[PDB]
Amino acid sequence: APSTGGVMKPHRYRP
Amino acid sequence: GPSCVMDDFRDPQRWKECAKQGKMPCYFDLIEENVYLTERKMQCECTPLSKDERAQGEIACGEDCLNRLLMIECSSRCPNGDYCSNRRFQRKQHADVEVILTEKKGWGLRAAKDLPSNTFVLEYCGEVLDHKEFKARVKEYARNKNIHYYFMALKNDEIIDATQKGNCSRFMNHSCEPNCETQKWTVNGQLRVGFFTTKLVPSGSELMFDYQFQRYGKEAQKCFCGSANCRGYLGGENRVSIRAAGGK
Ligand SMILES: C[S@@+](CC[C@H](N)C(=O)[O-])C[C@H]1O[C@@H](n2cnc3c(N)ncnc32)[C@H](O)[C@@H]1O
Ligand SMILES: [Zn+2]
Ligand SMILES: [Zn+2]
Ligand SMILES: [Zn+2]
Repeated sequence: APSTGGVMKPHRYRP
Repeated sequence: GPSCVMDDFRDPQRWKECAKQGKMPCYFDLIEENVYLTERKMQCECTPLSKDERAQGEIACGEDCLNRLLMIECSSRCPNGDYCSNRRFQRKQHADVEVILTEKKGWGLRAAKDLPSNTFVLEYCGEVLDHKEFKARVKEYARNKNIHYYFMALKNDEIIDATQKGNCSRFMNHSCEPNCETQKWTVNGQLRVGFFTTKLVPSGSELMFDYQFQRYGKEAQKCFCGSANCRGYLGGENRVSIRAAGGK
């Protein structure tokens, strides 16, 4: 039950 | 706030003394290229520049290089040899940046000179994990009560983890109005992630990317970017599963 954590996802800047 | 230059991390004992005094970030294993946790680790068509063209300031393998247009770096066998300006990752042709302590995000990266738009900052290096490795680290980092997360999706189930081993790219914070972006480049048939400026970043400005964070944790981290369009949290409104965040 991780209270914190995640994965950064690569993407090109568009807006 | 304290600041340190990239060359301060090349001295383990000075760095460890600075880190006891809060003058540098906590120690991490400094690496120059990705290391694969388990053993699982093309000429362009540019006409060679003459010696006189090089003296005139002409660029070798510039905007019209077929390798550069496909986000592929040239090798030592490039028709432009030593002149090749398309080997930034291999040659470590980093932007001039400093590691700075921010008010509430931990350490961060700042421009030490004005950085033009589309400038290579640094490669996001780390330990490349498979999904089994990613899950074992998810459990450990949750067990240790780590604040900072350093997992970057690379391809399919593969993740670059800069928690224990990496370089100064692991200091780049998130912004909802970013001035950097990731780009996936191929070097020797291997995929690598680098940070590139998205605009003219004036000297002294913090460098940040839009993490587009896939949060698996129960509690969302508040975002302190301060932008007008701030999403409020790293990871937005919805929580994703450990399997989905990990690229499956
Ligand atoms: C890849 S690390 C960046 C370097 C980190 N600040 C450090 O001190 O090592 C990402 C972590 O920095 C913090 N962080 C980055 N950007 C943030 C932001 N806009 N608001 C709040 N925390 C942020 C969070 O703890 C996040 O998990
Ligand atoms: Zn070329
Ligand atoms: Zn080249
Ligand atoms: Zn924000």
